[PDB]
Amino acid sequence: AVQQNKPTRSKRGMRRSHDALTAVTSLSVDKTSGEKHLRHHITADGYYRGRKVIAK
Amino acid sequence: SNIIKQLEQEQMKQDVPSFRPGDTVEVKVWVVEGSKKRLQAFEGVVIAIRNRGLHSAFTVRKISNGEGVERVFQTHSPVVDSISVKRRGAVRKAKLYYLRERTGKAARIKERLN
Amino acid sequence: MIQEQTMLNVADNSGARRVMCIKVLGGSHRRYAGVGDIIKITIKEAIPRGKVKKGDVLKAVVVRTKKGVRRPDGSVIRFDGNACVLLNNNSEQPIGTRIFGPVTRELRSEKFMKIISLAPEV
Amino acid sequence: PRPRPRPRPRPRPRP
Amino acid sequence: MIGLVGKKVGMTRIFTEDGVSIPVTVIEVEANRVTQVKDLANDGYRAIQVTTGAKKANRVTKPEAGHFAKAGVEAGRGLWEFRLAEGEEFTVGQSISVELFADVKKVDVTGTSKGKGFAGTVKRWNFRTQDATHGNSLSHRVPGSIGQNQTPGKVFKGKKMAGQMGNERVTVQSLDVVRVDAERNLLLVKGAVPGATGSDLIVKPAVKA
Amino acid sequence: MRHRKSGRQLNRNSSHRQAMFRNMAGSLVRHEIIKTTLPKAKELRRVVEPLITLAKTDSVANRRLAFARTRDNEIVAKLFNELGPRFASRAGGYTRILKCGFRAGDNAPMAYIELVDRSE
RNA sequence: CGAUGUCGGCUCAUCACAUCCUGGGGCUGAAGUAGGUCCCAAGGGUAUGGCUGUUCGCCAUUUAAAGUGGUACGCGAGCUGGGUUUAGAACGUCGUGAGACAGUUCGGUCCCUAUCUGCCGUGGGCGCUGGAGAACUGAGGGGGGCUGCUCCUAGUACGAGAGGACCGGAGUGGACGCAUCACUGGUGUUCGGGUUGUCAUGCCAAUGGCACUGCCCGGUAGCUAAAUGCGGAAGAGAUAAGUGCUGAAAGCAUCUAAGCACGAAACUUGCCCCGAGAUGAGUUCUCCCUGACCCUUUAAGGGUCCUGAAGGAACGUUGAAGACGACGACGUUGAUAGGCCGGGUGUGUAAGCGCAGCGAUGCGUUGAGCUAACCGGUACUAAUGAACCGUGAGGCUUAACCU
RNA sequence: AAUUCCUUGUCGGGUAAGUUCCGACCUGCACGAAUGGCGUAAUGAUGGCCAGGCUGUCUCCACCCGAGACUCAGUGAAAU
RNA sequence: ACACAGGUGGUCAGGUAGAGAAUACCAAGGCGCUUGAGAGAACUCGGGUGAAGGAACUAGGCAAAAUGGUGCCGUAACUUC
RNA sequence: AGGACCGAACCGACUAAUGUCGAAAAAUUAGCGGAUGACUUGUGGCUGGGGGUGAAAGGCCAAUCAAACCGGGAGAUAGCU
Repeated sequence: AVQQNKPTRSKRGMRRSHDALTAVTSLSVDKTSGEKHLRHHITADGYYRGRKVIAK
Repeated sequence: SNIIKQLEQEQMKQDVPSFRPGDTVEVKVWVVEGSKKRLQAFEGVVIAIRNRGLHSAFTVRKISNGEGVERVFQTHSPVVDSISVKRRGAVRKAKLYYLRERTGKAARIKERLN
Repeated sequence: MIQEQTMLNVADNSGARRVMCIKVLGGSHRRYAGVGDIIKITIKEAIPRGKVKKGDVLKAVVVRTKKGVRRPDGSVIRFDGNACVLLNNNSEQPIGTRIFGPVTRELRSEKFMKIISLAPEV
Repeated sequence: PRPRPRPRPRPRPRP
Repeated sequence: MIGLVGKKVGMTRIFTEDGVSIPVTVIEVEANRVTQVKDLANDGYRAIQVTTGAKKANRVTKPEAGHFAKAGVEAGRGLWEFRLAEGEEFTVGQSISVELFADVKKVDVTGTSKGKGFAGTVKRWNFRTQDATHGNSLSHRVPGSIGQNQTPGKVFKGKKMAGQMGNERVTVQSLDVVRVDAERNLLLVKGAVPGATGSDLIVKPAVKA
Repeated sequence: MRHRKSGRQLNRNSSHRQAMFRNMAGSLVRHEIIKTTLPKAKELRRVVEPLITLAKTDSVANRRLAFARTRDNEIVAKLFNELGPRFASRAGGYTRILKCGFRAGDNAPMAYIELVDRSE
């Protein structure tokens, strides 16, 4: 339940080796408006695959 | 799948009479005694029917000399010969499992005759 | 499907009416008994003029089960009550002379010929 | 800053 | 004796003329074509590599496409290798069909069983479930004790406890083949085989003859 | 162990789950577009589309069959009158899912679910 | 003694052989059957209940046997608190008394979110050195190895009779283990129907909400066993106890000293699974890259431009795959998921209308209506063109074959 | 026996089998008449036993519905 | 000690079913309880169901399961009646 | 009529589970006993430390009781750690 000796910075650091975040690195430019967005996601303006899908 | 279907449809017997639960049928099954290929009878009330193609089965409850005897029958199995129906009951339930606790006058049902 | 402490009805005129199965014979750690297995039982109820009395320890063979016995074609024959026929302890011959209720075709095993001959059905 | 309920004591024996 | 690669099409039953029902497993066995014949000069042992089925020619990689190019066969789904038992000898491109089992009576079917995921000690190892009553607290389906006191001081290797169950290569031996239907490329074997419907199955004649 | 099964539990019981798909389909039919999470929009396809398919044939019992669902006379009046003939040619696929990012509140994955419509 | 939880029970077991059974043999006051004793052999198995808190023990019924020990008299950061061993009370006894008695009886808080070692699974990184996609060999490791009953041999051998074989073969069972829903069932709060009380849809009707899914009746697919299939092997090598052939020392004799043949569920294989991180990093097939410039402490160096191919990764649709990772299928050159059509399945004669009945209600329409996860089809919707990683022929020495 | 060490004293009943229970036998270590003795209708969240019904207690678990456990976003301890 | 599943005296308490202030649904009125969204693994808690057996489990029928209302019939030993 | 019966408010805590760094420094859930009386409760008082009070447990006396709490003798003493 409790530890007998405290973990070091090594044991803490080697545990956090897999806690690093992952980048997206796959930004897709829009077909018509040419704005960056995620794959299979609409843009902030409301464009998806060139069509103004949201009209809002 | 269709591969299952062609293997099953060549084993299903075409001449199957259409019976509903509650119908008092008379089933003849092939019984063997070593060298005696006999055909004994089993008459009772149908309480459960499941029709899954070749795996079609129906349950017949018969009140023998004493307690009742339940026996299912594989419809397309070669062990059965005739599934000829005597009476046509008038019930409104697919599974008549409540007939197990009723006996005597409380277990009989009405004729359909529609 | 008969195990220990199971109540069984008596399907012959041996005197008992209502018994207790106390041991499933025929193998170590054997749980259940078939429609053709020998089991050691004891008698919990008997008629006044019976051949046996309450509390006798003797062998019996199950002839009817509520679970039922499955035929090789895929069908099953399920009864509404667990019945049995009392047997002598030394010899597997039955004690009674008349048998009430039907039995199964699986009972034909060259030692129960006296049983299936007195059976009124199947 | 409070203490603790103290570990539940076992039934003490005798000679 | 070599085997062939099939596919589980699910199960059904066969009604014989005497009335007894035989629970069978329909296993379609397509035209297994040999892609490469391993020899002792290069590989040190004799075996044949075959394939079955077909694949769309857009999702096959260039290393796999070039491997089938010199083999003279179309790209099938996956590859399997069967050891030659010193008697038979095959050529690259020779198609083997289901009629090879028309003379044998017992075969072994190998497939990847159904994955049960992370299963408990009761399900995976048939452990006896503890008391569900009589004061029992939070220990209904736990494995209980896993070792002795101080003297070993560790849990022995191979200890039966919870873990991944299923999705494993399982071989069922001595299965009686009922029918070998050549024109439908089917194979009916008595009993059940590992794996779900549609999964790949490796069927070979029984070594425990 | 969830083999061959279907239907999202959504960390809720059956009574509440049926209740919102009664309510959310009414919001989808009324406004012709709503904003919800991606798993909720996916499970909404199996509710609104059978209602639209029922709306393709106008009868007497079908209105009562479409009134036991969504429990409002306005939506069943919105059905069978304009949404019926507007989907009379298409055979299925009356809705459309469009991912629009994540919720600012708890990073819940949003998506826009709407009919194949609104070119008026 | 600045804490090592004590008995018994449940679950989980591990090891030794001074072996309970199965197996292989010697002697027998071993006729056979059944035994008595001793040697080898730990591969597997090695009870259910009444009483008692009991381990133990008595008894009943089985089994081939219901083995003896060690593992903190195994196992409470796995469970119980019945006994023992707190605080109350009571009985017998002791003491004037407070109280006490391995004398008895009633009742009486069992805490901990795992840091490390260990074990079960499952991943990321790097390495194996040009990179990548597959198929494998196989070191090594793990799993399993139990046996009853019946028949033939043969009522033969043996035996006065009663009885009654060895050897070999076949069938059928118990337990265990593996796999799967083709059959029988269970579940199936995502399907249908019955029905009670109440509220609502303006009201009848028809519905919906709640009351454990309100209570029930069945029940699709999946899962599951009580269900259904399979297995323990046969054989080979080396052997233990044991049996031997020939044969000297020791002119004989002698299983041994030389040599040679048998001989067990014990050992290695043979059956199944994992497995090249086996850093001893393996083998085979296939695919891709064959462009120029400077600096230089001119070294398997660094930097610039142009190209970054095979393939992988990412994203989305997703799966009888899965905690998350991971694995598998598809992504329009589409059947991957959702929707739709037909069917199947399940529940049971829907709503509305008409007729009969004072009414409840019954009949026709109607085996209708509704159908979940099933089967076969169908791009109707969502799986976007692209971007990202991954490069430009792959070090030194020696040997053999061509220049 | 709330009392008895020997003791699971002996007999009978109950159970196939009962160190528990019930009725007796007195061989009462160490019962006994207001620290009351023997019974007693009714009463008791009192102690022990038995019988019927009932059932996942159990043979032997299996499935399903929810709340956690698991993943993601925000805040964010503790014993040691 | 907390924006704490605890405690806190008195008054009103309607509709339907119901003997009832029980209980179930509602009126008036007030709330959805100050972390949410996914997945539907082992395991923990609250539950639902179940073949055949029915206490064989266990110290012990612990826990669960089961009975359950009105009217009428009828109801034993014993007893302080 | 009843220290009568069943059973709500109310009072109490017999069993089991959860909870045991809890929602809670003894509570919740599902069952329980009394529930017209030796009942329960509000308000205001009285009885106090070798003392009060006790249908009696050596229980309660402000979450502390085989002698409450606070201050003072007092830096009691400690052959012990």
